[PDB]
Amino acid sequence: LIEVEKPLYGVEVFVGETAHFEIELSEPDVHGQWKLKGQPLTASPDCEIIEDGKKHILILHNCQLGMTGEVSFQAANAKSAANLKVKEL
Repeated sequence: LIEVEKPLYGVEVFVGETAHFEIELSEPDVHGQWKLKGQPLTASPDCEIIEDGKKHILILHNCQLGMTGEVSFQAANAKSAANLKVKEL
């Protein structure tokens, strides 16, 4: 079973760069899935999820004015949730 010892972290970002949410589980060799307030989409339009089994890292390029929810991750039986807000000019 996993317990997630390090939760995510809320952070702002300017629509154009890339955000970064990290989270380490209690057991290595694991896989899950990231999403906005709670909607699993597909890395292609404005999302880039990457993982090597040793840790889980998130990367969101040019985020739009929306994305005003929380970055919640899901895996074996754990679930994190940081704050995500987009900023304009």
